[PDB]
Amino acid sequence: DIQMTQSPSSLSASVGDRVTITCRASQIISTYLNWYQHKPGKAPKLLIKSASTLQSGVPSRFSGSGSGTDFTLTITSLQPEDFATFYCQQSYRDPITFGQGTRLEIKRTVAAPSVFIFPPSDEQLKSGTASVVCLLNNFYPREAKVQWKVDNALQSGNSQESVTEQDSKDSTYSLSSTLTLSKADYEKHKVYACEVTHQGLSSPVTKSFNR
Amino acid sequence: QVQLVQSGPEAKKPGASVKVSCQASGYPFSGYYMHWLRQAPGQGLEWMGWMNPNSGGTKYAQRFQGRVTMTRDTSISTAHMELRGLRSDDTAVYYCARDYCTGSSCYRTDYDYWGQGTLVTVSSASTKGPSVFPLAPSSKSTSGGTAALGCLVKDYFPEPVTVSWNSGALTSGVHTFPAVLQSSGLYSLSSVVTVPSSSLGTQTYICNVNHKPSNTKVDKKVEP
Repeated sequence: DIQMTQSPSSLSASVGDRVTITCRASQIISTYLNWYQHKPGKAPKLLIKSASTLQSGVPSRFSGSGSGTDFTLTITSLQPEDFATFYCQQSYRDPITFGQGTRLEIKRTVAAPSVFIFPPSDEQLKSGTASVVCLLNNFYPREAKVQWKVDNALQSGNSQESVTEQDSKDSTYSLSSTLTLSKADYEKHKVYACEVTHQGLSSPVTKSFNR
Repeated sequence: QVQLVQSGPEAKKPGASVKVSCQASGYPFSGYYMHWLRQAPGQGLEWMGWMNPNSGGTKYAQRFQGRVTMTRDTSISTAHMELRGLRSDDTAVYYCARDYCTGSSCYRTDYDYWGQGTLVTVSSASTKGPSVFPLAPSSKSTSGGTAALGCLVKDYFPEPVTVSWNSGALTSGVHTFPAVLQSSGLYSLSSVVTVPSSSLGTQTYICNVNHKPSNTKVDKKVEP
């Protein structure tokens, strides 16, 4: 019954910057609040217990404050091993409830995507299906828009896209949009093009092939 | 020291039950309460209940009391959880966690150690093995001498599949994408790796795809 709201939903910051995130409780929880760090695919790690006390092994750059309803978590000199989704958790009254999360992103210099396009394999065409694949490689930020056009007729409702997690070395993203057709639909057209609109991209790049 | 190792990922049909386990190592298993939690996709964590491994007594959340059962096996130091009546809402990653304050002098509930997570997928689709297709390199050279090649793992169920390149001897510049659920009900992902275009044809590249629920391992060489 203790709803937990964190602000903001998601933020981006650089290495060495100080950032604060807030955590609001629906009712009074005095100091019965814990802060957790959660990288994707791995276990959550306890960072701050009793809303102000640092957990063993947690570096000194993490700090927490607050009592009652309003709580803050502060990281002072940001490091690349601190970027995760952060949760606050009440422990005053059952049921135990968490915040929705706060994705922490690494700001870096803006990087243009390397655009590659992949025709469907001949092994797939003998199976009667065709998947054309567009690859966007090593870009920042995460927002990029991909549009498929065949013979200058843009497609709609037949393409699915996925984006990787943020890389740990260069803090970049990679995106793969996959247009799926039948074999008769694939061998009916010639031009298969992939248009990319990215923030680090002056004119929209169109990569294409003719098979 | 302390580490909690959970069961592997499972996939159940709607209406059935799942028994997720979690094995404790590095501390006296009795005397620390074992809490079970879950995370719906893109929704944050939900708490489900805690189990006392010394008594077997439990307290489940009121939302889960008809459906969930948390049992112990004290000698192998393993906590179990059995959630019945599985719906499509119950597709989540499930976490076990140790309550430190039931073994120390604090009054909170602090989860200092967590398990690695267990993906439980509830869908009506049956298990189907993946079809692996090459993503052949072509006149694809940005950055100068920089080619891209890949492997498309299409139409499998359930997650996960593990992909590696040249038996794991190629980890640099590889991007394996998260699987996307389709309208058919089947998953598909792609794994790409960027290599210099000078090495095309001199070095042979093989992606190793393994799907443990379907007992499928296929190795296909990607060639220009």
